[PDB]
Amino acid sequence: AASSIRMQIDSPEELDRLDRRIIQLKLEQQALMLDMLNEELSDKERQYSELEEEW
Amino acid sequence: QALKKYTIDLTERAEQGKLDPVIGRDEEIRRTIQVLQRRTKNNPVLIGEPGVGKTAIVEGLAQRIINGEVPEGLKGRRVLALDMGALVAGAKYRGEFEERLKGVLNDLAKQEGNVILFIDALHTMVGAGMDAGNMLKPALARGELHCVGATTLDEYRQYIEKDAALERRFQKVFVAEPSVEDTIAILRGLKERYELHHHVQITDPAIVAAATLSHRYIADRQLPDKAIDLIDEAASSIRMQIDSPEELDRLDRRIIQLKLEQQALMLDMLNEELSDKERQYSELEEEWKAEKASLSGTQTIKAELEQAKIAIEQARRVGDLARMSELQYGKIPELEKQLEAATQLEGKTMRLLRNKVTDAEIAEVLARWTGIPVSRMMESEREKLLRMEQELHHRVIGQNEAVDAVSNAIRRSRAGLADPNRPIGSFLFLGPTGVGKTELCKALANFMFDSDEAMVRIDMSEFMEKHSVSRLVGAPPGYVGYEEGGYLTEAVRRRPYSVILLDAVEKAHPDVFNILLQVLDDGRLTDGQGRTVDFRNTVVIMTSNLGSDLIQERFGELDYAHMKELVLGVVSHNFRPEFINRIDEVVVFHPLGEQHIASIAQIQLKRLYKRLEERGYEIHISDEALKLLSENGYDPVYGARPLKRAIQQQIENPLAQQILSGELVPGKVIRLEVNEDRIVAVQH
Amino acid sequence: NRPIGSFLFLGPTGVGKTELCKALANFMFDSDEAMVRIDMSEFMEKHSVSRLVGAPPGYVGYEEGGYLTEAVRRRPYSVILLDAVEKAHPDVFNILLQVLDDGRLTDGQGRTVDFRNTVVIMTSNLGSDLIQERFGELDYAHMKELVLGVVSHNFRPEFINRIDEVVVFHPLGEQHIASIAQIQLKRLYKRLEERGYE
Amino acid sequence: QALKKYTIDLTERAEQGKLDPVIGRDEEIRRTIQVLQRRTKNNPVLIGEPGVGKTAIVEGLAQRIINGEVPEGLKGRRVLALDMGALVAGAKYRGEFEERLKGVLNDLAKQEGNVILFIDALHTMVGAGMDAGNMLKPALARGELHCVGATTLDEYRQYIEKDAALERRFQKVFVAEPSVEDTIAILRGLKERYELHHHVQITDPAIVAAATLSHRYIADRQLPDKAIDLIDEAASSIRMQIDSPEELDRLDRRIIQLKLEQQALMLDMLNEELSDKERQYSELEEEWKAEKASLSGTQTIKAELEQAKIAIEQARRVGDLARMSELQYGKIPELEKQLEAATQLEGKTMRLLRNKVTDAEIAEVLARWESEREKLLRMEQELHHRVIGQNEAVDAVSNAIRRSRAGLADPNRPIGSFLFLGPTGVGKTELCKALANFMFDSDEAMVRIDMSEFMEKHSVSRLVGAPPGYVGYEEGGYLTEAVRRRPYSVILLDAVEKAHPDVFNILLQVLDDGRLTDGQGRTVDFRNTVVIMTSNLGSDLIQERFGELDYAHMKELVLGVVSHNFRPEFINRIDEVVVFHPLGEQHIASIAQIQLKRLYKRLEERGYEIHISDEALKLLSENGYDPVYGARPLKRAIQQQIENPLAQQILSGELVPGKVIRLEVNEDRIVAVQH
Amino acid sequence: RRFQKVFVAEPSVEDTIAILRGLKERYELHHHVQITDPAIVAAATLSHRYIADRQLPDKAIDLIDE
Amino acid sequence: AAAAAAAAAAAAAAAAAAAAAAAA
Ligand SMILES: Nc1ncnc2c1ncn2[C@@H]1O[C@H](COP(=O)(O)OP(=O)(O)OP(O)(O)=S)[C@@H](O)[C@H]1O
Ligand SMILES: Nc1ncnc2c1ncn2[C@@H]1O[C@H](COP(=O)(O)OP(=O)(O)OP(O)(O)=S)[C@@H](O)[C@H]1O
Ligand SMILES: Nc1ncnc2c1ncn2[C@@H]1O[C@H](COP(=O)(O)OP(=O)(O)OP(O)(O)=S)[C@@H](O)[C@H]1O
Ligand SMILES: Nc1ncnc2c1ncn2[C@@H]1O[C@H](COP(=O)(O)OP(=O)(O)OP(O)(O)=S)[C@@H](O)[C@H]1O
Repeated sequence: AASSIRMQIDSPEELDRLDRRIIQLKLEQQALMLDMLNEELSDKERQYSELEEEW
Repeated sequence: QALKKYTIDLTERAEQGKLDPVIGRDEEIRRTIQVLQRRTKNNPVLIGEPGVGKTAIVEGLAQRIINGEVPEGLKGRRVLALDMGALVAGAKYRGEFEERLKGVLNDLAKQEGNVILFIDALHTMVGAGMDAGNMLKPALARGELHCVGATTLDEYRQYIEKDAALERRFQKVFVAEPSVEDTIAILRGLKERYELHHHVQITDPAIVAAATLSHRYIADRQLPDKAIDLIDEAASSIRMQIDSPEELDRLDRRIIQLKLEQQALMLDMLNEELSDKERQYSELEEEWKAEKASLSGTQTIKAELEQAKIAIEQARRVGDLARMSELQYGKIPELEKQLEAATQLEGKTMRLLRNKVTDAEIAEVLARWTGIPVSRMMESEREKLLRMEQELHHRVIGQNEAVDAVSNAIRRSRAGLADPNRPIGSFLFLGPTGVGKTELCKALANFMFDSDEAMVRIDMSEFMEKHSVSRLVGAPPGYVGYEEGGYLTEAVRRRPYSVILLDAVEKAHPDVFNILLQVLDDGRLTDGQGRTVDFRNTVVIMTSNLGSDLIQERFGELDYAHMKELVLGVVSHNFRPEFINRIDEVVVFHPLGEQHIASIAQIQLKRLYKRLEERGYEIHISDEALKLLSENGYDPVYGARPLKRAIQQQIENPLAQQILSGELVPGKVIRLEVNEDRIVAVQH
Repeated sequence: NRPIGSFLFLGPTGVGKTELCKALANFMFDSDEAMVRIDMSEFMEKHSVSRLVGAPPGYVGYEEGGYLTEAVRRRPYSVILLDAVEKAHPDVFNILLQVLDDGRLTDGQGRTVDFRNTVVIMTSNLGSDLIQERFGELDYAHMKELVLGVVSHNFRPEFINRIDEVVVFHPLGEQHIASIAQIQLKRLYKRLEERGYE
Repeated sequence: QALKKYTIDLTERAEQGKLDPVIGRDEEIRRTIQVLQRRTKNNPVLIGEPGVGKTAIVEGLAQRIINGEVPEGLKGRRVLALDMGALVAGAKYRGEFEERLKGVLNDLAKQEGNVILFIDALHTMVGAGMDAGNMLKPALARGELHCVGATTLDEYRQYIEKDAALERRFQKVFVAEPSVEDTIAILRGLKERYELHHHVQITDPAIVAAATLSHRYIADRQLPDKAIDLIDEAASSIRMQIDSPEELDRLDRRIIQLKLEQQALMLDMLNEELSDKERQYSELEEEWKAEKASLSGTQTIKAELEQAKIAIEQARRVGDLARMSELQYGKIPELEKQLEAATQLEGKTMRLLRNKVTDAEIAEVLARWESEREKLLRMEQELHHRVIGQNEAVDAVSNAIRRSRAGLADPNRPIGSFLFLGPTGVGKTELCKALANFMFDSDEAMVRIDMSEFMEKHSVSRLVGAPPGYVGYEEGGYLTEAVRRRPYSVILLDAVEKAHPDVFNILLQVLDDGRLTDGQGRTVDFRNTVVIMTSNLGSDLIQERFGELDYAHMKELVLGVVSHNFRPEFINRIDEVVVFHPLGEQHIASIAQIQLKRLYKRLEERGYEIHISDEALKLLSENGYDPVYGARPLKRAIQQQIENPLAQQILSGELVPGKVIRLEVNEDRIVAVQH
Repeated sequence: RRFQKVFVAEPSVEDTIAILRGLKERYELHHHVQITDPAIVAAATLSHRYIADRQLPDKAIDLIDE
Repeated sequence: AAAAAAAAAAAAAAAAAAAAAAAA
């Protein structure tokens, strides 16, 4: 259980949610080069950076 | 160095993408990571039945390492699977294997937790030709080694729990035998892999049928492996049945036959017929080449789609920006839509060449792998079932009850309506003596396998003692005939589809009925060595003549039902009642009338004519002789065998008497005429 | 110091008795094969305790262990059925009274195994003629009392009073029949779905 | 040199005095010397159960060779011992055991008739893989080897009667079991060795008491070995108790805790308290050092006493004249008397403590790994600790027990021979249980036999024992295993009147012989057990006529009834038939009260404080009471009518552990309250 | 589990006959003789009938070669 | 250098017995 919680220390999961989201929208905006996705990407990257610094 | 000279990087083939997409089993990978970062009992060891992707679970660890799904402390590590056989070979001089192995030890010490070792079949590390266990066991019992074990449960009992000096280094990391639906998901991912190599397409109902019918029928192999092999084999079956046609063979033999005929005749007309059929041959041949070209373009562009997926995973690891979006939104949708265009074009053009694996492909593969009629009903089987009822009336006149019973049983077998919790025909026969009981069982054997004695005729007239279970089942270990196995375990575990016949079961000593309980409840049987034996594709007919006096007393003036219940009570007196209700249906025979024995006389006379053809003689009987035989070879008390004796005597004694005189010449039809009492053979 | 299960289940056959034992296994013992099926119908003979329990040898059920006590030595966490207690003998009640008082039970081999982690169930059919007859328009408690009087006619009442409770299983008339036939129809539908039929 | 690889020079060890000065057994040693100076068949074997010191017999023979007490064929020989397990365990392949075995024979011939061999585990040498006996066959036969066996009688009859060369290339020398007094003299010889090793002294009455209790409370181990183990482990325990101490640990933890407290406080008072406790700890410490110095001097003077004894034995071997009288008459009495001065000095000064190991230490070692007679003086009180009433039967049974452990009558006749009558349920079986309990050990550590069953010839064949080659064989009769596994128990015979009268013959053989021959050819004794026969023949005769009718005449009346029933030979051998009258309603009510006591004990095991109305107790005692059966219907009826509604209310979520739970009456039943 | 069983069957009666016909041509290469077709049906019939120990088509070849 | 020499490897197997009652 100690090593299990240690694995939980070396997680999180919403980081992966937001990272797949930002790389997916980065793929989309790189294709679209209407957009709105610069702003969506900026919001999600700020959220990801905040949660990352919290981590 | 020697790591590069004797180990195998699993993570390199993970980097090279050669390894299998390990799907499922996430929980055990997690528990493996848990055990890996544990101070004491540091080295995990994998425990399971063989065939369950233990090596694949270690490679799935490697997958999550390269993809970075692991924790950060295990990122950038190394997984080097050491080859024993590389270590063994070149050590020609003394202590070179010692020298090599100690150098590997020193380099592993130098790597300092970066490299994580994995050597399965851990007994080989226990000794590799002093040699390896006494050399590595220091690094084991010092904690410098961070290895991972993987074994079968057999070595976990033998070569692991015996040395309790290795106990506090390990952990029962038990892998369970996986279930049906995880095998289905695994097969979806491995369909996506496997259709590259076999160049075919696989239907998903065929996949769930592979899982279902693999789990139901075989027992020696387990999930996931048996269904995967059914996929791989039936894909090869599709590959072969595409790889050469059959109508081309029909027309090619036709045109070479007409070619030989036309060249022999040199009226003609055969130049014209040969030219038309050669045109047909060339047309179907060129169509065959064009459709094979369709296979070629379709599968090559499918492989290009797969390489696009692999390269975009490479870009996911590396992190290019325009290459990711370029490869995805350019390469994927266009190759997908033109692969679907080639797929619907094959749906247009593939005529003789069904490249999509149906479930019937899987069923035919399974049938020819186990023995059961798993293949779908060719209509030879349907007419064979018409023949089932009829041909049972051929080699057995009379006794229509068990005829119907066995007919219904194999009918409920073939249509899938059987019960996979029990063996198919759990029959018990009864009645008076000599009335076609063993005949009916040989009649089934003649039906099902076209062989009179191809049936396991275990005879319950040997088993009148306690130790006779050790005759038929097998022997417990350490003792005499232990390595030879019994008889029933052999003759079932080879071919699970036969007519297990238990001749005269009342004479066996009543502990053997315990084995019959396990049969006629479960159909898996604890043999003496340790394992089990599936019976649920067999038919267990048991014969006896318990209520002989009762049935020969009262088959007249009684129904079938209360006669059945009355002899049923007799059986209740003789067996265990725990046995008798684990039966499909007791059938009740009865003796024969004159027409029955007259028909049997026709049967035996036809096989007698079959015999005397081989000596070279042919006989047309007087019809009056039928009356004398039916008067002679008849009694209700003793059934049929006085007919065999009467025909044998009254025919073949003067017949053989006069054959050995050299008197009866081959060439004449021997009219067996009669005197007032006897049979007189004539020569005209 | 009494064992967990002490049960006489009265009623006709068919009726879920073995199914009740397996459901009791299914939730108390949480599995199917936590049971040992032994009828007492085979034990009208004088050598019931020998083959059942363990004996001075010369027999068969010695190197096997035995029928009952040594299978509890195999399965100490189990449920015991005893069908057909009307087929009894003096070396049936007495072994069972040692069970009812003790749980630990003297075999032939001399190694008693406790029964206080297990469930002992008996069944019979003695007053089940009356159960087949008059379950309709009669209650449950007075029927249970009258059939317990019937068992007191058949058995010694000092035997049948160490049991926890003797209950009655009624004949399953209509909807039980419809339900269980529907179960077999649905598993038939399931296997023909495996074939591909509706 | 496999002699260096596999053998032990015991002559070297006893020559260096490493070994036991083994005492006694001189006849058997002499017969071994007889065997060892033959021309052929020059090999004795030793037959006895292990732990009788056959090894030590060979050891004492070797010490006699060191002494040179031997005739003129043995002076100068070297006795060497050998295992077979040291040879079998290295058999990887074919021919690796046997290279060792032949190299052994090459060393044996190499020493040229000078070495006497010892080999124990002879029955081991039978089986190793032909394997072992055939290579030793010539040297065992041709006089070129002087092997000495050591094994057990069962292994002799199992193994050594098979190979005839294994028979007559050896010779039997019977090894007996040592007596009580000879064990005492042995331990007297072994006392000084122990007192040298464990640095302490030993009470010699505790030695003979250790011998008594070793025979008494131990069945498996035997002599010398079990008393060796007792005295060694007790001496080690006493040596640990001396070589510690507890009050010093308490005082040391106290002074360091008050030291930390005074260091934290820097009102005080704690410098003064700390100085007082340090002074007391120093007093205890100096007493401890004075005791250890006294025991050090005692052990040194004891070891010098033993060295003087070894020196006077060396003078007996060599033959110095004035050294004998000098060492004896000077060194022995003065060192013994100042060793006794040290003994009384350490009896004075060991306080916190003893060194002389007493028999209570033996009781510790024994019961871990003495009021018997006086409890038997109050044995009637013991029996009425648990069972109320039937005083006369208690008295007569206590009379029989006093005659038994006092040992007046025939010891070949069994202890308890008692037929019991009257109606059951009053506690006859309860009397049996408590009788075996306070008599010997336990309530149900007994044997119960259902003699209601056995009515025919095959029934006798059951309980007696089936003859061989028949049905019920390999675990004896019903009776025979039950007693042979239970050497000290009580036999119970219920419903003796239901039996066929032939089993009474088996009972008569019991009462005369006490050894009883089964079908398995072995007699299982009953002389250390109690037979209890029970019946109920004159039940109604007592129930109708207990009122103001005495014990003796009613006993004689129902005895005449039994004379109408049973054999005159059978009632001849009866010690006494007690009455077992129905007691009363209040005494059976009191037995129900004791059932309520164990009930409340189990409720307190659950943890409930539950009380009762005494009227509720009267209703209980009137629920299931019957004169026809006794208290057992009352027992089960009260048990049901309590356990069902009470635990019904408990599982109804009503009863709380820790409330006033008075079992108040209903109109006919009992309700519990919550207050 | 590193393999696949391929259950080679015991060959039947008439299949043994055809096998013997091809090998009849081969032994008429070697042993300088002629072979009749009743010899073929006799070798099949007899090896299936009398002997028990060995199996088709090994023992029919035993007969023909001998 | 030397060669891995061949061995001898003595092995063994066992027997049960069987005892048989009489009915009467
Ligand atoms: N989770 C899985 N995902 C994909 N394929 C799997 C999975 N588990 C098993 N397999 C397949 O089953 C095979 C079993 O390989 P192995 O690891 O060698 O078998 P094993 O069951 O681990 O036992 P051994 O002794 O190594 S044969 C794999 O190579 C795959 O083909
Ligand atoms: N309806 C039938 N048609 C043809 N032959 C039959 C028929 N009934 C009986 N026979 C003959 O009866 C004989 C039966 O042999 P068995 O099967 O051993 O005897 P059984 O009557 O089936 O039972 P047992 O084992 O002899 S007591 C054979 O020779 C059959 O030819
Ligand atoms: N009330 C019921 N609910 C469900 N199934 C029932 C019910 N009553 C009877 N059955 C079924 O009746 C069928 C008869 O099979 P059995 O269970 O062997 O007979 P029964 O339950 O056992 O009574 P016994 O003890 O065997 S005589 C089974 O399928 C039972 O599940
Ligand atoms: N004559 C004796 N004088 C003193 N002690 C003796 C004598 N005979 C036997 N003993 C004791 O018996 C003890 C038993 O030890 P062992 O010699 O091992 O027993 P054993 O009788 O040889 O049987 P095994 O097989 O060796 S256990 C020895 O330690 C002796 O002290």
